[PDB]
Amino acid sequence: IKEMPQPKTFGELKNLPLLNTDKPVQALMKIADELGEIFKFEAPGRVTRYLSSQRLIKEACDESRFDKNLSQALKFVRDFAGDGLFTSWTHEKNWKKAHNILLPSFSQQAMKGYHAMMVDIAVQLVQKWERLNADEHIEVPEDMTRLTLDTIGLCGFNYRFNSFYRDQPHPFITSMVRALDEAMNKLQRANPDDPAYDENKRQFQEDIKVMNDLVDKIIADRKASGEQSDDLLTHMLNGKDPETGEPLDDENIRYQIITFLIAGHETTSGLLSFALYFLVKNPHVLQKAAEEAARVLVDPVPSYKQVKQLKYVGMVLNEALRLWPTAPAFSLYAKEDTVLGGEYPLEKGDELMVLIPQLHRDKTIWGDDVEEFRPERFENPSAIPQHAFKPFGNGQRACIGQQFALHEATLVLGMMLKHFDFEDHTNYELDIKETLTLKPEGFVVKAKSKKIPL
Amino acid sequence: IKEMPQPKTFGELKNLPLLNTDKPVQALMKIADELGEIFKFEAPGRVTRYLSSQRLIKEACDESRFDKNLSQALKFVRDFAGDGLFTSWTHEKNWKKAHNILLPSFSQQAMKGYHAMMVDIAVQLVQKWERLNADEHIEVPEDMTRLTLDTIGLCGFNYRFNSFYRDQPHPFITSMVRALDEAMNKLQRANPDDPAYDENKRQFQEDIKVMNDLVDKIIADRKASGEQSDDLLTHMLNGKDPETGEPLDDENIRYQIITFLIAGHETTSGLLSFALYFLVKNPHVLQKAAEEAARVLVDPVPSYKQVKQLKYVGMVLNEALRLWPTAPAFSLYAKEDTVLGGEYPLEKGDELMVLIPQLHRDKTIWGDDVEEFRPERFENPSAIPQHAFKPFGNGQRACIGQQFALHEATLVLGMMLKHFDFEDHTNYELDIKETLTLKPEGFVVKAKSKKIPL
Ligand SMILES: CCCCCCCCCCCCCCCC(=O)N[C@@H](CCO)C(=O)O
Ligand SMILES: CCCCCCCCCCCCCCCC(=O)N[C@@H](CCO)C(=O)O
Repeated sequence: IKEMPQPKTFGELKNLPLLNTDKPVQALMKIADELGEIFKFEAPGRVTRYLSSQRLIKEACDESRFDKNLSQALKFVRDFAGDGLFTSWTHEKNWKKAHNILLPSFSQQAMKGYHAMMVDIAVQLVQKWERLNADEHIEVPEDMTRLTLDTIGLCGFNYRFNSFYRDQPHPFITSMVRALDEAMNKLQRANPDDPAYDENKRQFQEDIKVMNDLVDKIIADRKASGEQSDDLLTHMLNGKDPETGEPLDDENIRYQIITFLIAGHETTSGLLSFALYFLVKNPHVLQKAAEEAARVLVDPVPSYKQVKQLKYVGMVLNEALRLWPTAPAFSLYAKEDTVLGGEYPLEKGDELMVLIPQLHRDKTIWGDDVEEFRPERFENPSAIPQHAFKPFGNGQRACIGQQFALHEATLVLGMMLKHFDFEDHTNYELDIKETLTLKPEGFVVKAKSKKIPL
Repeated sequence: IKEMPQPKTFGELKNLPLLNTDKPVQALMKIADELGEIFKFEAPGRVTRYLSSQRLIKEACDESRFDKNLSQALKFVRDFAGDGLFTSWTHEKNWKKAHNILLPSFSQQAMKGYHAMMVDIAVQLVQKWERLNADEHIEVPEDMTRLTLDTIGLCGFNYRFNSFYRDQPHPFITSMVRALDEAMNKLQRANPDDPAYDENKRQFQEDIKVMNDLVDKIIADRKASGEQSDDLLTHMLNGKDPETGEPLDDENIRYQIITFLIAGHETTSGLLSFALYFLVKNPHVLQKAAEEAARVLVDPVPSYKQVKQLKYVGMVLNEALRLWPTAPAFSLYAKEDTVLGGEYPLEKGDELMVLIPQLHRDKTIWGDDVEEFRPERFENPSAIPQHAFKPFGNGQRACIGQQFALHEATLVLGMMLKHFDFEDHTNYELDIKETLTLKPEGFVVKAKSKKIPL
C-alpha cells in the first residue's frame, strides 16, 4: 500500500488552477513526466487519479473492475450530445440500444458501401490542391477538417457540407469548436455560476441552437428524400435493437447525429494533420509511404481492396495515433472497492483518467526511443502487449468509428502521397491546439503536383 | 435645324445631380422614354448628347464622321486601366499596336484552344450545383461571376482564381467592384477635391494596389514557368505588331491584364445572369433552349463544334443583350463639324453618348413588342437593320472579346440547361445593380438535377 504523488496545490483551490491553460492535456503530460505512472488530482469537491503506465492501465481496462466514467469534459459535452453513444453511461438503456442498432453501420459490408462517397470527398481535396497556383500553400488542419466533416456528412447522412466551396468555416464548425473550447475552458472554473460566465453561457446556448438547426435539416432532407440510402441515418431511423426489440426515439436520434458529426470528424482531422506533420518531418518515412502509394494505387481512384493493401500508410497512421492520440484521455470509475497495481486502494465510485499520450510513451513497452516517429513499430501489431496502445479507448465503450476513420485516413493519405510531393517550406514548429481534442495549429505545407491524372 | 430637349436642371449644377443615383443608366433610360431619340445633358464645364434611335445612332457609327470618346466613366477607369485597349484613344500608338498584337488571340484557332479550359470551369459550376442539398438555392450573379472570372483567368493567363473554393469574394473582385463603384459614384461629384472624398481617394488607391499585386503575380508565375502556354498572356509578352514591328512595353502589358480581367468577366457574368432571369420568366423559351441543349450536347462534356451548334441558346443570349446590354453605353466625338440626322448641328469635338438599351427598344426597328423576350428576333440575322443591335459597340473600337464571351456563355448556358430544371422559387423582382456595367442583384433560383452524369 503506497501513497500517490500529487502535483503542486493552490491552497483551497487544490490542483484546479493547473487547468488554467489553453493546453491542459500537454500540462498534464508534463506533470506525468515529473511524477510518473500515477498522480492524484484534487479539485474542490472531487478527486481523480491520472494513469500513464501500461502496468496500471491494463488493470483500469479490466471491464469486471472498471466502467466508463463521464469526465468533467464529457459531462459538459453532454449538455449538447445528451445520451448519444459518446456521453451516455453504460447502464443507460439508450447506450446498449444505440450500440446494437448502429454497430451494423460499421460492418465490412457497410464500409464497402461508404467507400465511393469517401472517394468523392478525397477527389475534391486532390482537385483543390492540383488547382493551386505557383508557390501557394496548403492550410493543413483547415483542409483536413473540410475533408473529414464532408466525409462523415456524406457517408453518414447523405448530406453535403460542401466545405471545399467555402474559404470560411461552416457555421456548424464555428459553433462546434466554440462549444468544445467552452467545455475545456469550464474545466478550470471553481465557481462556474459566477455571473462573470453569463456571456459564456449565452454563447454556449446559441452554439447548441446552431448545431440543432443543422440536425433539423439533415432529418427533414432524409424524411423528404425519394432516394433509397442504406447509411448510418437509415439505421438510426429504422434499426431495431435485437435485445429490447425497440428502435431509437426521436430525441436520442438527434443526440446521435450531433455525436457522430462531432466525433466522426474532429478526431480524424487531427490524425491526418499529425500524420502529414510527421511525414514532412521524417523524409525517409515519407519516401517509403509514397513508394507504397505509387505501387498499390494503380487506378485513377483507389478501390476498397487497394486501401486495405496500403499497409505502410496504415502503420504511419498508427504511429501518429501513438504520439498524438487526438481524443487524448478517457475516464473510468471503480465498480467495487479494489486495489490498483497491488499498491493503490480504491473505493467503489473512485475515478481514474487514462492519459493516452503518456501511456504511448511508456519506455517499458516501446523502448527508449519513444519520441521518434517509427511506423515499423506497427509491422506486427500482435507484438504490442494488451492495453499498451489505446487511441480508441477500451472494451465495449471503444470507438465505434475506428475502422471508418482508418479507412478514410488511409484512402486520403494514400491519394495525397500518390499525387503530390510535399515541402515543409516554413520549417513549422509544432503547436498543438486543444479543444478537448488535439490538432496542430498553423501547420502549412507546399504541394508540388506529380501531374498524375484522376 | 432643331433645338434638342434637355431634362430637369438643378441651377448651377445643371443636369449633374440626375447622376446622384446608384442606377444612373436606368435613370437616363427613363429620361430617354420621356424626351425621345436625343437629349442634351449639361454639367459644369461640359455637354454631351444622349442618342436612343437607330436613325441617329447609324450616323454616329460612321467612323469617317465620329471616333470613340472616353466618357467621364472611362476617364475615371483609365486611372487603373491606363492606355489598355478599352481606355485608349484610337490615335494613341498603343491602341492599334495592342489591337494588332492581341486580335490573333481571338481567332477561330485560338477559340478552339481556349475551349478545354472553358469546359474545366463550366464543369466546376455544374459540380457545385449537383452537390447542393434539397431546397438549397443558387445565388445566380455570384456563381456567374465565379465562372466568368475563373474562365478569363485560366484561358487568358493560365491563372486559377479558384472562385468556386470561396464563399466570400476574391480580394481582386472586392477591389475591382469598389473601383468601378467609385468611378460611377464620382460621376455625380461637382467638387471631387472636397475633403469629404479623401477616404474615397485612399480606398481607390488601395483597390488599385490590390489589382496591381494580382498583375505582379500573374506575370511572375508566367516568366517563372517559361512559356509552354500559347494564350493571351503569351501574345502580350512575346507578340510583335506587324505595323511598327514593336512588342508591348511592360507598363502597357500591366494595363492590358487589368483590362482583360475586368472587361473579360464583368460583362459576361451580367449576360449569363440576365439570360437565366429571362429563361425562368419565359418558361416556353426555357423549354425550347433546354430541348436544344438535350438534343445537341450528347457527350459528357461539350465539344467546340457542339457549342457552335447551339443556335437557339445563341439567340437567347442575343435577346438578353438586346434588353440588357451589360456595357450599356459608349461615347463618340465629332471628327469634324457635321449635321446629325439633318437636324442637329455639331462642332468638331462635340460628344455623343449611345444609350444601347434604348437603341434596342426602338419600336421603328423591332416593332411595338420591344419589352417581350423573343429569341426568334435573331432567327434570320441579316434581317436586323445596320446599326440597330450594338451590344459590342462599333467598328474598329468594337469589343475584341465578342466571340470569346459568346462561346463561353453558350457553352455554360447549354450545360446548365442540359443538367438542371430551374425554379424561380421567390418570384424574383428584377433589381439591376449598376457599377458602370449592369447585372441582376439578389437573383436566386432552385436547380433540380436531371441526374445526367459528367
Ligand atoms: C459528442 C462527441 C465528441 C466529444 C468530444 C471528444 C472529447 C475527447 C477527449 C475528452 C477528454 C479530454 C481531456 C481533458 C483534460 C482532462 O484531464 N480533463 C479532466 C480534468 C480533471 O477534472 C476532466 O475532464 O475531468
Ligand atoms: C478596363 C475595362 C473595363 C472598363 C469598364 C467597362 C465600362 C463600361 C461603361 C458602361 C457605360 C457607363 C455609362 C455610365 C452612365 C453615363 O451616362 N455616364 C456619362 C455621364 C455624363 O458625363 C459619362 O460617363 O460621361
